[PDB]
Amino acid sequence: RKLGYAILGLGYYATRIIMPRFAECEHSRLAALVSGTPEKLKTYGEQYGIPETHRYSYETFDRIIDNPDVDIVYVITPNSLHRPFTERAARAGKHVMCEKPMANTVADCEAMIAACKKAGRKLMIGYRSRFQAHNIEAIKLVRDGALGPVRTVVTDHGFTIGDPKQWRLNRALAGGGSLMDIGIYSLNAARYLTGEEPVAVNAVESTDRSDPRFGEVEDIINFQLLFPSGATANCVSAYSVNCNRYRVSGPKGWVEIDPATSYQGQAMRAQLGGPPAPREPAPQPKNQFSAQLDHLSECILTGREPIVGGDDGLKDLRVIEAIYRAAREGRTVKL
Amino acid sequence: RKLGYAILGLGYYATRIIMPRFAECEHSRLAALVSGTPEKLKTYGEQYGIPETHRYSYETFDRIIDNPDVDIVYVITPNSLHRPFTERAARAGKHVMCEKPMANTVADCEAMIAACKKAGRKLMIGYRSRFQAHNIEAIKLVRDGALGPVRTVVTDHGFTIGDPKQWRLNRALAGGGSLMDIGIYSLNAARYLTGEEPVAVNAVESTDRSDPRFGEVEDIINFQLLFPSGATANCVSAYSVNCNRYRVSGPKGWVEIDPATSYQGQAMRAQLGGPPAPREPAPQPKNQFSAQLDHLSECILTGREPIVGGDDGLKDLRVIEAIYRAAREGRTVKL
Ligand SMILES: NC(=O)C1=CN([C@@H]2O[C@H](COP(=O)(O)OP(=O)(O)OC[C@H]3O[C@@H](n4cnc5c(N)ncnc54)[C@H](OP(=O)(O)O)[C@@H]3O)[C@@H](O)[C@H]2O)C=CC1
Ligand SMILES: NC(=O)C1=CN([C@@H]2O[C@H](COP(=O)(O)OP(=O)(O)OC[C@H]3O[C@@H](n4cnc5c(N)ncnc54)[C@H](OP(=O)(O)O)[C@@H]3O)[C@@H](O)[C@H]2O)C=CC1
Ligand SMILES: OC[C@H]1O[C@@H](O)[C@H](O)[C@@H](O)[C@@H]1O
Ligand SMILES: OC[C@H]1O[C@@H](O)[C@H](O)[C@@H](O)[C@@H]1O
Ligand SMILES: OC[C@H]1O[C@@H](O)[C@H](O)[C@@H](O)[C@@H]1O
Repeated sequence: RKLGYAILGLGYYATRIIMPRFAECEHSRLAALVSGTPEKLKTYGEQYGIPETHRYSYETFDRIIDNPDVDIVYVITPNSLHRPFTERAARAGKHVMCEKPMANTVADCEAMIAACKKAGRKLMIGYRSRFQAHNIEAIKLVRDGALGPVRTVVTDHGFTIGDPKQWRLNRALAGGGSLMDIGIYSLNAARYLTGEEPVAVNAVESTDRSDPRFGEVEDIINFQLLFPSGATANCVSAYSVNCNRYRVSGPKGWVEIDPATSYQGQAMRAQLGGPPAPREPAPQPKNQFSAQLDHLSECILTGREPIVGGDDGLKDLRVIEAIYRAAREGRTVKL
Repeated sequence: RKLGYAILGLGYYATRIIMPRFAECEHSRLAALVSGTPEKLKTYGEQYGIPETHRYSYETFDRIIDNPDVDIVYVITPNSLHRPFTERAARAGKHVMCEKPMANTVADCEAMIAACKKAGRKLMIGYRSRFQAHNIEAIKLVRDGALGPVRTVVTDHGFTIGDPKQWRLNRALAGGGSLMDIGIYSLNAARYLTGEEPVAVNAVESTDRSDPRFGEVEDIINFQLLFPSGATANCVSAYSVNCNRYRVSGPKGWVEIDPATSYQGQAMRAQLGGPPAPREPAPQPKNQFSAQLDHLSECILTGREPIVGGDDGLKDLRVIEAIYRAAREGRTVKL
């Protein structure tokens, strides 16, 4: 049994990364395309064998309610559009995969969750790293007690963003700067490595407003998290440096991945009672993208809840709001 | 042409690390011993060929003023004793090398600086990393513009401390916990990699007071620094995990060392234009310890100021006070 995906928003991630990876799925198939660019519907419709009956504009998208080949809509648009397309998908009776960050605000996340609940449909956020072999290995090491209690998580995510005109640098479409786009990986990792939710947050922002990229959103916003167990995290979020890594440490040792949450190329090193050494993770059945797609499908087929549901996305936005507030107010924000 | 060192406080660092390294010095020699343990004066005096005329107790130390073979006193005691022995050394007409952290407080550092200034004698703090090959190379890459402007410094220093009864875990002798002893390397590195002084500080403390080690001083205190250029630093200080590293990053690339500030074994990796790759630093004539020793001697011989004078030690204590305050008050402390 394969559930049918409609891919909505035929941009870079949709077309270069996600759509080719239906090849390795076991419970998912590409069934429909939704785009605001007619030429893309032609181009990708022809490449992927999607008939014209299964091609939608944003104007005709609500008609997808009458298409039984579509079980799931995967929303891969700028951040500010996640909420309205998720709600429309839910009202069309479809389950929803929504890219990160879930939405611009806590309230918007709550609205999305309510819409999917009202529709009796599932909602999953695209945290692909939870399906990635090295990340799974790190999480398991922590849970097995190989490090002892988690004491520190040090995680850096950033890239040198380019074109100042792109939607990521536009507040109305992005909802925020580096934290919304790439820093969220540092936050999400601190949460899944500790398995906890933070109770206190510090942050410092640094943005050169004379830079043509940064008239509207932030460049650097680094943050600290404290967790109930006493675990701590130091996190970097940046649009002016390249980094992608984390190290989690406890009294018995530590494990790190660098790059950690990239599309490929993960490398893990660990220090666990002996010397620091490369560590190969247990093999996964398929790549993180196909695994992410199949997870939602399998949840629907078995009546289970996604491991990264709307609530996970909401929990991130809750902390993101606190990070922005901590930097704005120059004080520790309690959660 | 060698200046005479009196080593004061014949503990681990003095006897196992420093004293053997006079061997590679070009302008420094071991001339005297000062100790509160008679057996050590005998043991090390005989081992290093130091005559009884050049052996002092803490009670007879002030007599060192009449010993023309002694040019410099190197104070290698618990932190709370740095100030009185430095002042006594200064009043005995000797130049002073003092171990980090300089003293317990800003006020104590100011007193030490004033005592050496009054005596017309030089004061240097034992920041050996400034003479270590990989560290010099990282500073050079930054200075030469290899990274572009510094945007982030991420640095972690910690070790799993053991015996609860040792002076480092006693507030009266240590002046504080991990930040005084090992976290100061994170701070000092953030300062010499940026070449700047911080203007804002955040901090989070995490200490289990039920742990036998941590009845009096702190375990983890992580901190954030903002610098005037816009550069940022995320720093870890810990007594319950092992770490020793930094990465400094700018728009053009980054460079890291892990271990960064160990006695030996430094390894550098850099990302400059292409994938991260190993980098061998420019070679140094002498190891970091001998180089540190000779630096003070050479400054005295040439009438120049140490690159790590008392004001460097003071600048660290100023930030350390801010870090402790930021963690206590849960707010960004301005400097
Ligand atoms: N999990 C991951 O690893 C990644 C997740 N993402 C997430 O995917 C989403 C899209 O990112 P990416 O694909 O990089 O962005 P792109 O700009 O490359 O594609 C965005 C697409 O959204 C559609 N769109 C609809 N309305 C607008 C609008 N007003 N302005 C611009 N585009 C619009 C367009 O598709 P059409 O022309 O068909 O309308 C556009 O091509 C973001 O939420 C991002 O966070 C991105 C990269 C990686
Ligand atoms: N730069 C570096 O890499 C390092 C710097 N250090 C610094 O060196 C100093 C000492 O560290 P370490 O050598 O590890 O400490 P140790 O405990 O090994 O040596 C401390 C010595 O100081 C003397 N001393 C004087 N008064 C006291 C006292 N009241 N209680 C205990 N000892 C006393 C003793 O020597 P005696 O018996 O001769 O009186 C004792 O052996 C500290 O300031 C530390 O920060 C330490 C390690 C590395
Ligand atoms: O892996 C890095 C990628 O992560 C994505 O979630 C971000 O949206 C992209 O901007 C980034 O390039
Ligand atoms: O990191 C190596 C050493 O650095 C010193 O400055 C600290 O005092 C020691 O406690 C530590 O072992
Ligand atoms: O790491 C730098 C060091 O490498 C050593 O192998 C060389 O002998 C030293 O001359 C040099 O300073």
